[PDB]
Amino acid sequence: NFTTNLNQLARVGGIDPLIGREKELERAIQVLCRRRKNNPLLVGESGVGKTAIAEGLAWRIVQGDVPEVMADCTIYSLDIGSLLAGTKYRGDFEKRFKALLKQLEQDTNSILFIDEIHTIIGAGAASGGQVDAANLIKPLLSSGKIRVIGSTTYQEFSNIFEKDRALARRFQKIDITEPSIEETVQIINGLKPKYEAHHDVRYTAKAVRAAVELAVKYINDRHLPDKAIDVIDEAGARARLMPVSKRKKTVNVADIESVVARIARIPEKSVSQSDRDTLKNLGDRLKMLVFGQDKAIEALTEAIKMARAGLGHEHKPVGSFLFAGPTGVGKTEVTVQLSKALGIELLRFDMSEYMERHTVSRLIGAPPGYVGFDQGGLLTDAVIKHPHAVLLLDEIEKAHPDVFNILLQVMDNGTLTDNNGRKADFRNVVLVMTTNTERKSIGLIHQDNSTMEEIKKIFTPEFRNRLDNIIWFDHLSTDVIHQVVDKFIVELQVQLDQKGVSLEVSQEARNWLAEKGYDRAMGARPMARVIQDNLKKPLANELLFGSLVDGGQVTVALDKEKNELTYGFQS
Amino acid sequence: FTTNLNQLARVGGIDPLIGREKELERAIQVLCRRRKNNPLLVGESGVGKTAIAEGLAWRIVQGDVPEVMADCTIYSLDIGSLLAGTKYRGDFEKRFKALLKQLEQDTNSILFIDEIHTIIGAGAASGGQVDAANLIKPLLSSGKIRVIGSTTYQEFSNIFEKDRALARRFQKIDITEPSIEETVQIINGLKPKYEAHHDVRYTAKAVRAAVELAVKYINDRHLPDKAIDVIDEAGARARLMPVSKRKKTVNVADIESVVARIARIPEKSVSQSDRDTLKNLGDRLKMLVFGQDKAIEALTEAIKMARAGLGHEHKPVGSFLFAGPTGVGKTEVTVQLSKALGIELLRFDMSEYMERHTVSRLIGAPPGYVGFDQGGLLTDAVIKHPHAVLLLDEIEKAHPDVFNILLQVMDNGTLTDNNGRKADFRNVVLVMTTNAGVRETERKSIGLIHQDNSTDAMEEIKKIFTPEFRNRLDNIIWFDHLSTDVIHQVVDKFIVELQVQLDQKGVSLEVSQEARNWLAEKGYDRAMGARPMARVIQDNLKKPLANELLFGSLVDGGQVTVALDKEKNELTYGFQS
Amino acid sequence: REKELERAIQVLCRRRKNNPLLVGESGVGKTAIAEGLAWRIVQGDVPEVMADCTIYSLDIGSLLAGTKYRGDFEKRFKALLKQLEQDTNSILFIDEIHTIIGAGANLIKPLLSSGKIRVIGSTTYQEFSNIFEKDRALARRFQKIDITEPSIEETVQIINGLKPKYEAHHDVRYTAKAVRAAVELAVKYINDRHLPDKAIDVIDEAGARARLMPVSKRKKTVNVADIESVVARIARIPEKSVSQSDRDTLKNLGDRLKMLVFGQDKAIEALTEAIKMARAGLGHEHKPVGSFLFAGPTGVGKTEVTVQLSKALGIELLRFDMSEYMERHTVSRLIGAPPGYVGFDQGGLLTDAVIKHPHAVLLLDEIEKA
Amino acid sequence: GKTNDWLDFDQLAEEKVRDALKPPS
Ligand SMILES: Nc1ncnc2c1ncn2[C@@H]1O[C@H](COP(=O)(O)OP(=O)(O)OP(O)(O)=S)[C@@H](O)[C@H]1O
Ligand SMILES: Nc1ncnc2c1ncn2[C@@H]1O[C@H](COP(=O)(O)OP(=O)(O)OP(O)(O)=S)[C@@H](O)[C@H]1O
Ligand SMILES: Nc1ncnc2c1ncn2[C@@H]1O[C@H](COP(=O)(O)OP(=O)(O)OP(O)(O)=S)[C@@H](O)[C@H]1O
Ligand SMILES: Nc1ncnc2c1ncn2[C@@H]1O[C@H](COP(=O)(O)OP(=O)(O)O)[C@@H](O)[C@H]1O
Ligand SMILES: Nc1ncnc2c1ncn2[C@@H]1O[C@H](COP(=O)(O)OP(=O)(O)O)[C@@H](O)[C@H]1O
Ligand SMILES: Nc1ncnc2c1ncn2[C@@H]1O[C@H](COP(=O)(O)OP(=O)(O)O)[C@@H](O)[C@H]1O
Ligand SMILES: [Mg+2]
Ligand SMILES: [Mg+2]
Ligand SMILES: [Mg+2]
Ligand SMILES: [Mg+2]
Ligand SMILES: [Mg+2]
Repeated sequence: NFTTNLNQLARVGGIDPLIGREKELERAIQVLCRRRKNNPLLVGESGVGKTAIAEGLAWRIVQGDVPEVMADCTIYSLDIGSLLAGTKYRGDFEKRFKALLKQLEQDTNSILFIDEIHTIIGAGAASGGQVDAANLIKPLLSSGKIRVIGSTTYQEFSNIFEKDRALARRFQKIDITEPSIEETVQIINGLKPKYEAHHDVRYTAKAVRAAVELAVKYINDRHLPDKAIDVIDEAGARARLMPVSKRKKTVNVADIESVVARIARIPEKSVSQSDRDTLKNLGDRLKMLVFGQDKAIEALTEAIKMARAGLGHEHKPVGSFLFAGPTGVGKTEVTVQLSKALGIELLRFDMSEYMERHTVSRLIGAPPGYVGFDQGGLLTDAVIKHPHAVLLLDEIEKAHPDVFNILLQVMDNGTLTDNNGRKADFRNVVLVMTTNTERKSIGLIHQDNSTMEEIKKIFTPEFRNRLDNIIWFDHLSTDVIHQVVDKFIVELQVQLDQKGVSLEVSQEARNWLAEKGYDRAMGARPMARVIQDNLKKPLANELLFGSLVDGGQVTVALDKEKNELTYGFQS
Repeated sequence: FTTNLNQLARVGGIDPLIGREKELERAIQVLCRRRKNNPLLVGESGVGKTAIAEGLAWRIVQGDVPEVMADCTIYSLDIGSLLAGTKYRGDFEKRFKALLKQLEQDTNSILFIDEIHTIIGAGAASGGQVDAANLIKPLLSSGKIRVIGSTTYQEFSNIFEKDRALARRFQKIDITEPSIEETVQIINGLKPKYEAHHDVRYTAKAVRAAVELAVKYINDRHLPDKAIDVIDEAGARARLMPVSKRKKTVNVADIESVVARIARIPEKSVSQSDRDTLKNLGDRLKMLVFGQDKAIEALTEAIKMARAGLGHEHKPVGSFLFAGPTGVGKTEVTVQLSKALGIELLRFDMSEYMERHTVSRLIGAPPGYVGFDQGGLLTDAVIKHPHAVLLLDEIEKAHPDVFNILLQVMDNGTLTDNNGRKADFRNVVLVMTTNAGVRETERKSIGLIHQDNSTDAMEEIKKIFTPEFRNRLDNIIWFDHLSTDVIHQVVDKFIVELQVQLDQKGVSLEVSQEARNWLAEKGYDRAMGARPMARVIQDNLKKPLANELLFGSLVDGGQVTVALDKEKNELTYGFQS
Repeated sequence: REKELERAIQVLCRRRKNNPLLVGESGVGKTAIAEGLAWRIVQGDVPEVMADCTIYSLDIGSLLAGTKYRGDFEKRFKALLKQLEQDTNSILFIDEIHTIIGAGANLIKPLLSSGKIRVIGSTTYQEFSNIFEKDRALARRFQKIDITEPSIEETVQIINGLKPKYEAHHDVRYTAKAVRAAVELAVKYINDRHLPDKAIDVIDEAGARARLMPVSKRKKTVNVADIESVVARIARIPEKSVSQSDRDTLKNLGDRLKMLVFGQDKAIEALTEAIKMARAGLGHEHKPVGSFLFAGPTGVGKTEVTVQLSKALGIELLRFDMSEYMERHTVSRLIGAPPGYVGFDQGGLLTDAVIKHPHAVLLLDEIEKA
Repeated sequence: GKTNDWLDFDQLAEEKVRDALKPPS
């Protein structure tokens, strides 16, 4: 059972020098210089440089910048796959594990570095609940002169470690602090010449800072030390492959945007100088998909640009808004189009189902020891999955008062805590609250049910005061309604163009559809259903029976007396 | 030992690559990286994972690949050759490391490894005696030679992404089946080889129609796996079926016969079968199930509008809610709807998913759960039959979380599984049955005159089901109550079954027309439909006959005369020898 | 099997994946499909492309008898494969291919990849799913074929072909009506088994039963009564022509149950009528004899009638106290423990009890508490 | 109010094996 050597590798190559870990290195050295219980335990997280500390110690000894008492030591990295190989044998693990220790006794100054200690030290050969998993090393660690550098995550530390008190006392925890962007900027600088020599490229200072800053802003799943190098590594490969006779050896910020976007699974949102083009004409391109409530577009687009300019607050979301207008105006349409414009996902929730007292926990999750804990909360889960999406909450006024408190904490601090101990980042989510009857007037003679002080009455000042700006939506004007129905006719036209037909429909047909489709209270919600049956169903049957399969010509005819939409078919 | 696939491309034995251009750039991207430079292709079998590696060697010969890796000669290894000579003591390990030493001296090459899960899976894979998992780690850690692998979503999840060493060495690539149009081009490339082998000639429409139809009737493998086999099989079947006067010419009719045999159907498949089955969908369905003329007609119109294509391709073909009481033949039309359209049936009783935890089971439970090993029932069922019909009875009892998964299908037509595969719903129709409203409709009021008109049972539908969910639904089909004429046919159906069982014993059964009417009112309950008709027949008809059969005149097939008594208004049974 | 055999020949002629895999359920005639192929070669009905092609049936047991000190396994396979390959027309046939793939390694993977030699493999749907799907290399070369069941009329011909062997061994004569009865009766009642296997089991059993009754040679002719007896015995359907000895129990089941339990006559009538109905044959063939929910005041004979019913009918009472199964996890006891867990050794209490006593009354006391 | 759920914990059976060898000669 051979074990990889970390000093032989560093003397030939393949071991990258560790930078900026003076404090952690000194602690590991100090721990390894102890007489008893000299077994460091590099407790960290995923993506942080845990193995780097261990491999850094190897290049330090080779170079010689180590205390003479701690010199001449050879760090050995055992192959877990080798020891764990072989099964259904009474002594395979014992022979392999005790062979490594025996071959290590010959070198009384050698150090052992076991990566992923929890895998082999949690259950080595725990067949049928055997208790031999970690009992072999325990006497060796406390008494034996053999040292065992362990590296595990913080979560695994709690799940397995600290429960076996005997094993925990024989290990010295070494806490990692997840270095900040500034610390990571110096780390990538030292590694810049190494990557530049392999890819024969050059990285600009702007690109280095942009890559680390963009990864933390968008790549939340991975940690900063490893993910940042991933972007730099990928940009070098892409900077070399994409050029065709251009010979663009330099690596500008542009290449960084491409790789981060692709690895983040987003539609080009994480790009520099590209958003400014859309921000310049965000309202213009939005006005082509929405008709009316133009004043609302100005309030929404300015706040978005205000937040994107980097002048907002760090402990608050990009912007909290309370869209207020009668039902059907199109606040949801503005949001469903804003997300596609800004290249962000869309989160849609309805507070109608969260009006009970026990249903509020469905957003943040049930407390531990109660029903609903395992899956968690849909709100915090969706936010963690898409921290850049747009949050839409329909009919917020119906929500229970406890739910308002949850939103208050979000708008005040910009973060929520999941029932599993996670932290839902809200600093990059556009919070959108929509606020607004079907039953006829209860009177002898029916009457109109159409409906600044209204919001103050239905919303406490503490909630209103936390909003960035309350955008108002104007009632759909009669002239505007003619524009809205045109979008459905042209939408069907492009859909029908794929089949090969052209609808002759003119404003005469839209006249009846307008009043029938649009309602003052329901708004334009029945409008979609109108085309679904009146315009789509009749053409569908004839189009498929064979008359218009190989190219078709259709038309519309509305008779005053019939008060219905007739159709004409040709081919 | 190893085979230099790169050399084969220079020789010209390898074939050109048709498609998968985007995937090829990703492989080149990873290889140029200093770290995490080992590509990993994870996909289902038949997607053509190995085609990408084979094609990669071909492009280097052309020189389009960057000159940085032009000199690189991609190699390949087969575990079969390595596994040989098992009797020798560690020859498998001894000869594998020797190969690396040869490759290390060159220090410039890539090594394709088909079914890499086996090498890393030292005993994890079924019948695995390989111990090369540890062997690869030294070469990969040094980084002198890159490796390209191949695995599936099942193995990748259970094995890959767990070991940190593999996570920082192999990069996940999402190989996906190509477009239908792309599949046609691939067949065109291999035309001279396949045609020359069988000395046959098939037209463009034959291979084109084959891919569009093979997907419908075949599910065991991906798109460009059966298609390459179907044309091969068609040429082989054509070569040998004629004893003489060989019909080398291949037309659309010939491919229809071979696919029918493997499909195990009685020639119903056709190139435009969908258009033919849709026109005669209404008339061929009403005959099978009596009644529900208004509901059946509405359902047929919805499927026609969807197939027309004037909508959203991502949305499912149809979302229908079969409202109304049970026992009105709602499940029957669903059963016959699939049989008419030549598709399978996937019945799921949602009454067993009345808890929040069970909801996760549908899309895959967390590790260590019984459902997790099996996988998501909804996703696995759809993958096994992407054209069948989904039936979810008693949706009003299901947890509100279940609606969330259904929303993703009706809004996106795709449900990501924990394994990572994406389900296809654009060709699946979902039909839900609910009894909500019937209880309220039959709720007699507190008054002298019963409020006979209590059909305003839509509020309950809206109350139980959130507006968001029902909003997407196309139409809430309301099933009517069977008329006395239909009920009479149902009684005859149960009577015929009884007569058939009785005929095996030599016993006839005569039932008057008036007696049947008595069973109609008692057998059919407005709140329960015609479901109690099977129980009333057992209690009113089978019980008296059983006593006479065991000990009586009916011991050996004598006679039966069932007649209703007008004075008592009760069924009377006459027994004769 | 003219359509099933056609599938094998066409795939064999294919340039690639020329390895027919006859995947079918147990007792479906999978070996007959390949055994029948050899017959047609001599007759010459097979297409000329594959005419004059030898078929070799490999014996796993013969090759497994390794005499050499661990060198026989590889030497036997290596020499055997070359003998079949040099001819270039032989199409090897391996029944129960799953055994060869499993360690006992195979060393036949290079041969399969080259495709120079065609090998036919038979395997059950169970084993095919467990191992062949995992190894894409092995299952890629093999093209899964589907064999579900033969036609009803064709089965009668197969029985006639095999009838002389059974008649000679049992010294009995099977009437044409009896054979048709067995096929029709067996398929209708024994749903779990398949038409080819069960059809020959009843025929073999029917002959033994007739010969065994008389000490001397007699009862040569076999009547449909025996076929009904053996098919009913395996299917467990209540046999017709009930004996007068058993016509007293059912006749006096209510009177006996009324003496032990007084009152609540409706409960006794429902139970006795359902039991009598089942014996008559006018009962569901896919549902229990009777599902009855007994509710009422305390001490009204709800449990007593069930216990006495078992005693009167002389069948074991599988009494289960549902109060124990309050929790969902307790369901494992009834359905069964998982295959790999610690309790896998213990079987399902409900499943094992029902298997041990198929006709036993099942009493689920206090079902609501479950 | 609320319902306090209970999480059952499963136990898995894993057993070691020993090999009785046969001398070749
Ligand atoms: N001003 C508009 N311009 C374009 N399309 C519109 C407009 N208003 C409504 N629509 C269309 O009508 C559809 C249905 O309206 P909804 O989006 O459901 O309304 P809503 O969000 O409930 O209304 P409020 O007033 O925002 S609560 C939208 O999705 C659009 O397709
Ligand atoms: N088409 C057929 N022609 C002739 N005999 C047939 C045919 N189909 C089935 N049989 C008979 O079925 C029997 C053969 O069964 P086998 O195929 O050997 O069963 P098997 O595959 O070994 O069964 P298991 O359960 O899978 S081990 C013989 O009695 C055959 O004569
Ligand atoms: N109808 C009855 N005729 C004769 N003995 C009876 C009758 N009902 C109850 N007993 C007697 O009362 C005792 C209990 O009867 P069981 O039928 O076991 O009660 P049970 O119906 O299970 O009770 P609970 O309280 O409803 S669970 C025994 O001694 C029975 O013999
Ligand atoms: N401080 C650092 N200096 C240099 N490289 C670092 C540093 N922190 C992390 N890395 C790099 O992180 C990469 C991947 O993570 P690694 O350091 O192996 O830790 P882990 O095994 O915990 O993921 C290594 O290639 C290593 O060079
Ligand atoms: N894009 C493609 N270009 C060329 N050949 C392809 C393509 N996709 C599939 N094929 C061919 O179809 C078959 C696909 O087999 P494949 O899925 O690679 O097998 P496996 O899953 O065992 O690796 C091969 O014959 C392959 O050459
Ligand atoms: N319109 C109908 N035409 C023919 N048979 C019908 C019709 N409606 C109901 N039935 C029959 O009545 C019964 C309806 O209840 P069933 O579907 O058996 O209930 P469940 O789904 O609860 O098992 C079935 O036997 C069904 O075939
Ligand atoms: Mg590491
Ligand atoms: Mg391949
Ligand atoms: Mg029904
Ligand atoms: Mg056999
Ligand atoms: Mg009791």
